[PDB]
Amino acid sequence: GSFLPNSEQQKSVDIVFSSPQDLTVSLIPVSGLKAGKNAPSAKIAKLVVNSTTLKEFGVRGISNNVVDSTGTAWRVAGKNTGKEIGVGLSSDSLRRSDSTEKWNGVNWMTFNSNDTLDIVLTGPAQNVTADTYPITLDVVGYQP
Amino acid sequence: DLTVSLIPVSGLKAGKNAPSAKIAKLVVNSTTLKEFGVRGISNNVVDSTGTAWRVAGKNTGKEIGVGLSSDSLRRSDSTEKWNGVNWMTFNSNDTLDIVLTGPAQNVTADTYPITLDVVGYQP
Amino acid sequence: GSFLPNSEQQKSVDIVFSS
Repeated sequence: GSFLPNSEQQKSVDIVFSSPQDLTVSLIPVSGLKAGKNAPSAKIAKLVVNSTTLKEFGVRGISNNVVDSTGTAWRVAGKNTGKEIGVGLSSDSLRRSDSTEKWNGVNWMTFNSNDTLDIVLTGPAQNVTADTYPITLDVVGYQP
Repeated sequence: DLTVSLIPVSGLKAGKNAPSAKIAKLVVNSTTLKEFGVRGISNNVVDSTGTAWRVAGKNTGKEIGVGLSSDSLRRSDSTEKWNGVNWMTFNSNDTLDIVLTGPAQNVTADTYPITLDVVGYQP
Repeated sequence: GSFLPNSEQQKSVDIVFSS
């Protein structure tokens, strides 16, 4: 038998595990909130994230006192008097979360970019005072 | 002459994939010739006959094992030399899968290239 | 698997409990 060298052909394709991805960002206070003994799991803000069915995003708590490795548990001090209050993503939102991702080692907690993740006073309840309390969130397109 | 087509598999998953997960399906139809030989082509071929080789993720620059399946290697007619260089021959108008060689490999979430020299043969 | 600093975004709001 024999091999025909004129019929040889190099053929080529790519196999695609497409990491690339992005996300959208905005945050809204809900009004009608009162001082003193609030409820457990009382919603006070709403991270809004939706778009062309985009897939994941990453988020952390941003303050002087962040208190977790994974991300997403922090405290915030007021403006007028300066008492601290616990804050956090909701207990439903931590079950919606997708992963704990490690940007060059830096943890970020991840979520499907298709939600209204609600922020809550996490704990037992807190006897909060009539005062301002800012919040900050860094948000990132974690790529799957 | 031959009429070749290489077809990627869809729905593949980043990270840990099934043992031998199917990644592509080579197709070789031909009217005139009964058979064809085939090897893979890369910067690191890992056997004498050229049917197991390695390739890497483009965005991240990391390797994966690739090659003909243990089912596909058993469909070969014979091993035949072309001036000493081996080529496992296979019947024309047939399909041969490409798989992640070795156990359940970890696919690092990227794009990977493949290149295959196919050549005819006439027993 | 990865992170685009291009979309590492910051966002802040003021909450006020009344009393």
